[PDB]
Parts: sequence; C-alpha cells; structure tokens
Amino acid sequence: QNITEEFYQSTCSAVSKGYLSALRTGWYTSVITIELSNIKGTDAKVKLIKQELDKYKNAVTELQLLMQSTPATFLGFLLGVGSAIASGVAVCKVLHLEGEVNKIKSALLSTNKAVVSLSNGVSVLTFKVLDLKNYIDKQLLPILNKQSCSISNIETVIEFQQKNNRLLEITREFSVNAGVTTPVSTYMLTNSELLSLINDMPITNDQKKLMSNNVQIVRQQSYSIMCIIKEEVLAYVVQLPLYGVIDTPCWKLHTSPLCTTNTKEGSNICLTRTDRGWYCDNAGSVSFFPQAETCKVQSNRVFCDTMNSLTLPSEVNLCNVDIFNPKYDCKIMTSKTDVSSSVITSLGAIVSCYGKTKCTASNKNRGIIKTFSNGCDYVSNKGVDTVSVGNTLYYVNKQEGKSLYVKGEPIINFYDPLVFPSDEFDASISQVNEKINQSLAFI
Amino acid sequence: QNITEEFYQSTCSAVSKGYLSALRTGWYTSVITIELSNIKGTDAKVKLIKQELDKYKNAVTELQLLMQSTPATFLGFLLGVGSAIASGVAVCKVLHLEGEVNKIKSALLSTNKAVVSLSNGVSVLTFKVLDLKNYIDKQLLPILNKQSCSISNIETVIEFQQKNNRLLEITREFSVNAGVTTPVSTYMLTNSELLSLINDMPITNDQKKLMSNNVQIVRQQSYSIMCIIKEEVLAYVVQLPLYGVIDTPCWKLHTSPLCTTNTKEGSNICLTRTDRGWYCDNAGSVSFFPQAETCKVQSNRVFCDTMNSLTLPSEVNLCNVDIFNPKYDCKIMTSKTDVSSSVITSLGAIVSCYGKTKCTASNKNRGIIKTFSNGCDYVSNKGVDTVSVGNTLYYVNKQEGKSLYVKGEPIINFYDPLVFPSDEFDASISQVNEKINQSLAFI
Amino acid sequence: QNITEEFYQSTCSAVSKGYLSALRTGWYTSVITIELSNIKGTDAKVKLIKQELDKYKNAVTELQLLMQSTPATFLGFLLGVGSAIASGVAVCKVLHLEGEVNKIKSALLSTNKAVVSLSNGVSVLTFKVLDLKNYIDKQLLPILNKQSCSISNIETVIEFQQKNNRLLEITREFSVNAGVTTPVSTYMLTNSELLSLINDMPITNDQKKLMSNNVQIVRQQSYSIMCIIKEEVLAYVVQLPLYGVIDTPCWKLHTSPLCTTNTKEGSNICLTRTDRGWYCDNAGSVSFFPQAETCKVQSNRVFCDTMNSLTLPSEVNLCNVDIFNPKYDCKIMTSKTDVSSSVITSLGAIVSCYGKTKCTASNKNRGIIKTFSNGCDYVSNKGVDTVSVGNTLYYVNKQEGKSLYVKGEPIINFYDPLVFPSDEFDASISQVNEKINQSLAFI
Ligand SMILES: CS(=O)(=O)CCCn1c(Cn2c(=O)n(C3CC3)c3ccncc32)nc2cc(Br)ccc21
Repeated sequence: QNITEEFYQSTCSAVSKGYLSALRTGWYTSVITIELSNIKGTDAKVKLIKQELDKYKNAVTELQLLMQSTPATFLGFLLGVGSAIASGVAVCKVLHLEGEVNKIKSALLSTNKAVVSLSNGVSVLTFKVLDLKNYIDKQLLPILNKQSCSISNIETVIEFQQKNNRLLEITREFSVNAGVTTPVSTYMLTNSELLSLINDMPITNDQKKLMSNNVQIVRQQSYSIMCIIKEEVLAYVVQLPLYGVIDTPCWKLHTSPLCTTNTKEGSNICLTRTDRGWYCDNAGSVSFFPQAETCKVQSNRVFCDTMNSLTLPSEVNLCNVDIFNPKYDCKIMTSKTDVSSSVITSLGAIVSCYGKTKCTASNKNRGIIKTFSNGCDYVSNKGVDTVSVGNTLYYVNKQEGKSLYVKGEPIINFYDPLVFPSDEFDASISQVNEKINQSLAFI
Repeated sequence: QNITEEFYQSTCSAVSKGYLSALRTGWYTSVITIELSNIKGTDAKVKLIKQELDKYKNAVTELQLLMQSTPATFLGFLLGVGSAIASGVAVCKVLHLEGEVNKIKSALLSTNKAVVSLSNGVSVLTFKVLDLKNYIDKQLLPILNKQSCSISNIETVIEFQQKNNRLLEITREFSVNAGVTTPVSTYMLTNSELLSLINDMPITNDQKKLMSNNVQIVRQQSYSIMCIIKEEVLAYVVQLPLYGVIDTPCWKLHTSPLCTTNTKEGSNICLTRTDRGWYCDNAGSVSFFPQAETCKVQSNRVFCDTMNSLTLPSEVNLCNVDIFNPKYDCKIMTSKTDVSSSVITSLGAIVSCYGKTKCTASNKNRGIIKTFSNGCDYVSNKGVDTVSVGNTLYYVNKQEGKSLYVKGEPIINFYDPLVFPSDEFDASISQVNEKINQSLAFI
Repeated sequence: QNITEEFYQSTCSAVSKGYLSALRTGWYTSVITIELSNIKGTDAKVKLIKQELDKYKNAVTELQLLMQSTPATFLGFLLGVGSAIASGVAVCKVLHLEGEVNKIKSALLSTNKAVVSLSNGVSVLTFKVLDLKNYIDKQLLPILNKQSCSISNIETVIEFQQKNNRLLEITREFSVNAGVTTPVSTYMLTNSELLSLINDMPITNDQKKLMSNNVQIVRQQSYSIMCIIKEEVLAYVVQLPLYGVIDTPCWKLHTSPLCTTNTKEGSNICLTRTDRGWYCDNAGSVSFFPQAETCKVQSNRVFCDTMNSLTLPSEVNLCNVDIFNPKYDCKIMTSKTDVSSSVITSLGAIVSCYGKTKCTASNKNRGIIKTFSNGCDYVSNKGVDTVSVGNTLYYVNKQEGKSLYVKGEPIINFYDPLVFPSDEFDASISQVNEKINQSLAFI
C-alpha cells in the first residue's frame, strides 16, 4: 500500500502509516505424530543398518527421558505477564489421560490427517507426518530376522538413514530446548505439512491466505511442545497463532530526545515522548506495542502479538497532532542528558543533534548534502542514503513513500529550566505541569 | 508436590509455593577430546572418500584458525556482573602449557574415560568421545596408498561420512558461536556420553540423580568451550553446573499495579511491588531471582543460577503477609499510570483493571463467568481457562493446586493523592513515607 | 598486549585498559549465488534420486514462497535506533529491477568470482558458490530421460545428496529466520568462501588481515539476506562489517554501588556510576558502548558496533580520575538500596558488601584469604580464583595483567543523608548538587 510518514518538529517524533494489521490474538493446538516401531554374524551393510537402528532406539529413549517432567517455558515495563504455552501444555496434559492416545492412534489408522475431539471437549487437528513403524516392521525387520542377519542392499541403508534422520533432528531440537521449540522448524513440520495443516484448519479463507502467504512468520509465532511417547506413538503439540485481527490500520511511532540548545553545558533540559512503538486499531480501542521489535513487518503488513500490547483509548493518537490535547495525557520522560543520536524511521531519519556533535545526511554519490544544526530535525529517505551522528553511520530505509515535515515550535522551549522537573521517566504532560506548579508555589 | 498459591488483595500480588530448589552454585570442568589423524587416477567411490577427507581437513584447519585468540563470552538492575566461563577458560589456558595435552593423550590411551590432574592442581574428568585417528589410519589410509587410489567399497564411503559428520557439526557450532556454545548440544556430548559423564562425576548420588533426570536442563546450563588442537588431539572444555543447593523451599512472587479507581482520569495513583521473581531458601538467607525468566521449572523443581540472584535477609518474605512490617523495608514503585493488564500466575491470574477496560475470566465451554470491576483482583485456574484484559487474551496455567484468596484493603487507599510521590521506581514503603512526611512538612 | 587495571576506591569503579579497537563503522554488501536447474518404472537407486530431486524442487518452491514480501528485521536507553539491514535490503531491491539479475548471471558465466556494478551505481562483489544447474543438467538429467528411468549407480545417489544438502540447509535457515540470518553460517558462506571473499574485498591489508584472523567474529557481525530467485539464479545478499576504526585505545569501565555503611538499616545512601561499558578512542571523540555485552573481546582486541554507541567528548574519561572534575558532568544514579553484589572485572573483582552479607575472596587450594568489610572494595586476580558475595560464587578472570589499587575516600561520605536525593536514575554530579542546593534552600 501507500506507506506515508509525518515528522513533528514540535515533539521530535514521527508517525509512519499505511500499514495493515495481523495480530495474534489466540492459539490453535494441533497434535503432530510419528508412528514408532517396537523392535528388539554381520556384514558391512547390516552393520550400518544396526548402527542406524541404534540411533533410532537412542532417540526414542532420549525423548522418553526428556518427558519425565511437565513441559515449560520505553514502556515495556507496563506490560502484563502471560503464559505462552499454557494452552498447548493443557492439551498435552489431556493426551496423558488413559485411552486418549489410543483415540488418536485409531483416528490416523487409514489416513494421515484427522480431527479428534479430546475427552475434555477440545477438538484438535491431528497429523501423522512419519510412519517409522511401517518402515521398520517392513523392509528392515525381515532382514534382521529371516537371514540373520543379512539379506541387504546399500539402497536400504541409504533409505533408512533418510527416513530416520527426521526423528534424529527433531530429537536434537528438543534436547537443546528442553522439549519446547520456537520458531517451529521444517523438521517439526515441513512447508507442505504446515501448508496443508493451515488449509485443514478451522479458520476463515482470509486467515488461510494470510498464513499461507506468510508461513515464515507463522513459524516464528508458533511453538512445538514435546508431549508424549506411548503405545508406539510419538506426539508433539504444535501451537499455532490465531490472527483474530486482520487489515486494521497500523502506524509506527518513532521518538527521539528534544533538548534546548543553549551554549553553556549542562544548562539544557530535555524531553522525550515515551509512547514510541507500534499502534494498531483494534476493536474500538488501540493496541499499543511498546517493544516495536516484537512486531514483524512484511511489506505493508505488520505481525504483532497482543500479549505484548497495552489496550489504550484511541485518543492516544492525539499526542501526535497535539501533545497538549485535553483528552489524553501524553506520556513523556524528562532529563538533562543532551546526547546526540538518530532514529531511523520507515521513510526517513530523525536527528537529535546536541553539543559539539557532527550531524549530517548524505547521498551515495554526492556525499554530504545537509548539515544539521543543534536541535531535533528530520530528513526523508528521498535522495538520502545515510545519516551520520558523531561516529555512528546510519543507513536509511530505502522503501518508497512520501514524507511530510510538519513544522512547529519545539515544545521544550515552553518550559522554564529553573523549575523543570528532570529525571522523570514514567511521566506525562500533566504530571510535569503538576510538579512545575508545586515548584512555582514554593517560590 | 503440592503447589499452592495465595493472592493478597491488599497489595495486588500472589505467592506460589511448594517448589523445590535446584540452584547452580558452582561449575565443573571436563575436557572432551576427539583423536585426530595426521595424514597427507580416481574412481567414483574414492572420489567421494577424498571429498569427505577434504571436509575433515578443512574442519581441522577451521578450528585451528578459530583458536588464534583466547575464548570469550523489575530489580534486575541490582544484580552484580559475573564471568560465566572464567573457570572453563582458566582450565583451557592450562591445557596450552607444554606437556599438558600430552598427559591427557597418554591418559586416554587404553580407555575413553579418565580423571587427570592438571599441572595447576585442577583435577579434570577427561573423555575421548571419538577416535578419528584410528579410523582414518586404518580403513582409509590403506586404500589411498596401497592400490593408489582404489580398493574401495560403498559401505566405507557411508561409514566415513557418518563418523566424520560429528566433527563437521561440532565445527559448524563453534564457527557461528565464536568457539563458545550454550546449550551444550548432543554433537558436543551425546545423551549417553553426558549421562556417563554425570555418573563418573565427583558428586553426591542426589546430584547424579537430579542431573540424570534433568539432562535437558543440565545442557541449558552448560557451556562448550573450544580449547585446543595439538598433537592430533582436539579438545574442548565442557563446563557443567554444580547444584550445591537442592530441595530447599522455593516460591514465586507475582505482582501487578495497584491503583485507585476514581472516575476523573489522571487523578489516580498507583503502586506496584517490585520484588517479584523467584525466591529460594538458601543457607540461612533467601536467594532472590528478579528475572524469573532466568529460572526453569520442571514440575515442582525449579532450576536457577545464583549468578542472577541477590542474597537477601529471610525477612524479605514478610512483605507478602505484612507489607508495612518493621523488619524489612518492602520495595515498591509508584506512578499515576493506571493501565490495565493481567499477570498469569502458577495457579490463577491477577487482574489489574482500570479505566474503561473490559476485563473478564472465561471457561472453555461456558464463556464469560466473571467480569472484573476496576481495581486489582484475582481468579484461580479452577474452572477458568482464559482471562481477557482489553484486547489481550491470556490462557491460564492448568496445573492442579489450591489457591487462597486473602482479602484485605488495597493499601493504595491509605495514601493522600495530593502528597503521593509518583514516578518513584527504586522505592520502598519507608522511602515513600519519608517523602510524604517532607511534603506534609512544607505544607 | 599489556592489559592493566585500576580500581578507584573513591567511586567503587575500575578501568581496564590496553585493549585495541575494531569497530564496525560501515557495511559491505556482496551477492552470493547458487545456479539452479529448470527441470521437469523405477528401481531403488532412481527412486532415491527422484526423492532427492523432490527435496530440491521443494526447496526452490519454499524459497520462492518465502520472498513474496520485502526482507525485514545502565545507559542503553540513551542509544539511537538504526536499521541494521537497510543497505543490504536496498541492494536486494535493485536486484529485482529488470535485467539486473541477468547482468550477474552473465558476469559469473566463466568464473565464480566477479565484481558487478549495479544499475544504481553500487559496485557489488558477486560469488557463485554452487552450480546445481550444471550438476543436474549433466549426470542426473541423462538418467531420468534416456533410459527411463534407470541407468544409475549408488555413487551418483550419494553425490547428489551431498551437493543438494547445502541448498536444503540454506533453505532451512531462511525458513526459521524469515529470510534474514545472523550470524552467517558456513552453509551461507564456507570458511574458504568467506576468506577468499575477504581477500577480494575492496579494503586495506590491515582490514583483510583483521577479518581473516577473526572470521568467527566477522560471521557474528554479518547478515545473510534471502533476496531473489529468478532466471535459474538463487541469490542472497551477505552484508559484511566494515571496520573503519582499528587499533585505537579501548578501555572497559566497571562500576558497582557505593553506599554508606551505618548500622541502622535503611539509613544508608548509595550512589553508582552509570557510565559503565566499553570506551574506544575514535576520531577525536570517544565511542561509548553502554551495553558492554554488545562488544566481543578477542585477546586484547575488542570488536564493537558503532550503532550501539554514543559519541562523547573525550573529557568523559576524566570521571575515572576525578569524578568532580569541572569539564565533564559525570553520570551517577542514587538510591537507598544497599544490597550486596560483586562485579568481575578484566583483572580482578569489585565487591560491594553491605548489611549482614558474607563477602570473601578465595584461592583454589588455600580457601578464604580475604574477608571483606562493609563498603566497596576490590581484589586483583593474582592469587585469587573466586569471590563470594552472599550465596553467589564468582570465578574471576585468570588473564595475566597488573592491577593498581587507587586509594581514596568513598565520595558517598561527602553527602548529608538528610538532603540526599535518592531514586535518581539518569542523574549526574551537578544534578545531584543542584537538588541538594534546593533542599538546603527550603531548610
Ligand atoms: C536495565 S536499566 O536500564 O538499568 C533499568 C532502569 C530502571 N529504572 C527506572 C525506570 N527507567 C527505565 O526502565 N529506563 C530505561 C530502560 C528503559 C530509564 C531511563 C532513565 N530514567 C529512568 C528509567 N528508574 C530507576 C531508578 C533507580 Br535509583 C534504579 C533503576 C531505575
């Protein structure tokens, strides 16, 4: 779509818009299974088969030993605390109840894909992705018993190594992740397996299309939870994201310190909007993601997780156009630390240049085209390739889109430095006003 | 065991207890070795062997190039700063002293497991996990020399690929981890290798049992440090956790913001207990782990690292029953930021619901069964599957255990908002009282 | 070199010096390519080949599906915000322009290494690391067509698995990293490939030597960005670090809380220098890296990234010798939280011991050799192996180098606790003085 951006000189911040939401709001749990074999002079070929067979037995033993316990795993400090795999773990707990695994084993007898309702009413999609039981009970078992121990060909050795390797790698992953992995690898679930899983999922076509067109994101937002080995069934729960909010407007708020620029060192005061992060319209409110690194952007689609959000009044948006607006108390932090830096935005760069710092913007071939004066300023990515603040070189994002420079008096100029409350972190416009009023009162 | 939980309405916090400790207090260093070979018309089979031989030589060269340098690698801000592999690195430094590697090579001549005392008095367990010297000097060397270059069979090609692969993977791991890996993979140390290493370790039976029953945790708390290649010996130090504290009571403290709930926006004041995290009885004091994510829970056993702890007076526990107790100055932060969230506990959910936020608790099949009013409240996981605060859905942990709701007046009601010191982060009950006394004095 | 260290008793801090810089200041983008094949009764050998061929087709399809979108990915809070792969992504965008891939394909027709200037003037080094087109169009295609479907030998099966495996692993990596990986693995770029890439790079001999002697660090500071599949060319951009600052002095500042040690609990005040981290002389200024974990140390060489730095006046160094110096306003935080901890330095250990905490330093064989009294103190690593503060055991670094203990009155003694501004985080000597002056004024 049309990604656009606005820089507000008055508050040293910038909003990038035109993004479309894809928010993980829920979890879907599928049960992925591997059917196992329960099995007991040597030539070179049979020796290899027995070595591979040992790797198979060891992997099973290792996974069994692994499940002796229950499976487990600016404004960010305001977030709540969730339990990411509580739902997957609950489904896994149900799989341990007597008869439960047997239901699944029976379901997948004549097909590899099936929906099974568990005893607690939970309806899970089930998937047998590998039948090692059939392979070992055929092909291999006849050669290790009938002509003890050899009627063997090299192609069988190769084939067994190929088939067993998936089990070995899944086991490797679980072994260094304490039975819980994320992102979900293609060993857990191949691309085709995941795609057909998504297709057979109880979701809308919009969700199926969204997930199929972004499987690499789906993998990053999924968990594989090692669950149970019982009755020749190896089962792990794959916990998949449900995107219950799709195609709502999203915008990214970038902020940077705004300081006075007086000559005398240490006489300057600063203010920074702390409400930077991703914002998405969501159900009459606004979902706010303070750790913008928790969201992943694909073109103009932004994938976030509501577990890492606050739910805010939509008036929080007013802080962008009018930070002194009466409907929402815009959040800021204050300080006297006027250090220089830059924030690279979607479509340009914010530059907070203070003191003796050299701040410039350059083009690839031309070199320096703008030298920043002290204060907070901005340049768009059109005709600009890099920005330098001090010894730090920044490459700007080269995505196409228009920027708008909104001129306005830096609001830091509205404050008397003699009564300015610095070192306020979790503050706001009203809180700062409140403290200023008290300092003025005592004077 | 019996996991139980208590919610304190007065302070918007909850303690989960019944856990048993397993604290890493020390480090054990073992030396793991791979014995290497020092070696110099083609048919298809020999061509493959030579290709595999090149992968072997390259891996050795790569690891040699790698060791041109020395190996290196709310209240969390209060923690000290350690050097995690200082002990392993020190042992590795000793291995570089002349004659030192030769001692090990000699020790493992007729066995794969041996204890060796180093020249500095350190007694290390040593383990030859792979003898590539013997394999290459036999089997392979006779075919690349005698009938230059071919008396070869396909099973030898396969076998060499299998044996060499471990070396290639170990090399891969070290290459993207700058010679220091964690968790320790099954390439570094297979499950059987680790289990027998643990068995031969100079530790108590309780420790051996604990480590053997939790090898996946042991791996996560271990380091593999690439150390030396000298005299056909490849050696890496595996640094294993020593659990010097086992089976002491542990409890997890969950906290959430407690705010007044007045109608007028921005007129509310908040307070949050900052001492959330894991607590374990330890040697007459209490080990406090502020970053509860640094601990791993397996059923009712909790694995932590003392490097990520403070050592506190046991009176810190009093803050749970009486936050105004005279024996310990309970830590809190203050603010006016009354945003809504939930904290998912071991056995329920704390809900901090403020403003216009929709806060509910639901069952799987029934739907909404409780709607929270403004304030801090709690619900147990019995009959509850999810909690929703705003647009954020939380699944609760479904583990069995009893919760106790301890009623009490929210302590935030005891404060006059006109003299309440907000934006205090590293604060406490007494510090807040102290500041209130000064504001009252000037009035 | 000579690593030395000084401990300042007056401020509970220590500086380690003698380090040499290697700062990533820029980015170089190379284009790595894999040439692909565009291809359409069974015996065991051909069945395996067709299975491997399917893995090849699936990998291609998977990577194609992957690129349906644009590629994306105390005092730390003061840092700016960059876009790490903006330059690589920009080059990738250029590769999508018509004719652009064809230029590269033509360039690498008769050689595997070539420099190509793109249409936007960017000169990129290009590298064909694998020719699957040639392998499949030869060897394989003649057997799947001519004697449909079998004139096959087992060595061809093996060889194809070996050659195809790299493609499968690269695909695996991109699949769980959303097309952007770091560190750059040996699948993306083998050690030999990287070394010759570095050799053919447009950089000085000093840089080539530095990068070649530290390829494992180079990998950690590099990105592999999956870019395009078009006209039988698979291309990913590898974004390599440019070290524009080499061999300037670096030093590491360690700090720890300095508190009064009065008997009455809660009557103590504390101060901590917040400017801890790595410092490097750089272009007439000092590059300051607050998150010292963002730098990697190899012997006496320290690798940092300027994106994680502030650019400071060189007078910031004065805070080490004279924290009350008039030329730079040294940064500190204040509190009343007198908890005990230790900071392990390059050549010793800082111990902040308060309250009832047991604080000691030990040798390997002798045991406790020093018991710390309350206050901030230090011990060198000479003759010391461990330090214990409370229940936390610390191993000290055993690297060789001399320490100097600089005696001086703890500056916390210069403050009157009755007017001491605690809970100041982003503070400084002057700011604290300023607040003290106001509290004294109102009294
Ligand atoms: C890891 S850390 O940065 O050190 C956590 C520091 C938390 N902390 C706070 C709250 N706070 C933050 O969270 N950040 C930035 C990390 C986002 C701040 C920046 C500027 N002012 C206060 C900030 N106030 C404190 C007062 C005292 Br005394 C000791 C710690 C304090």
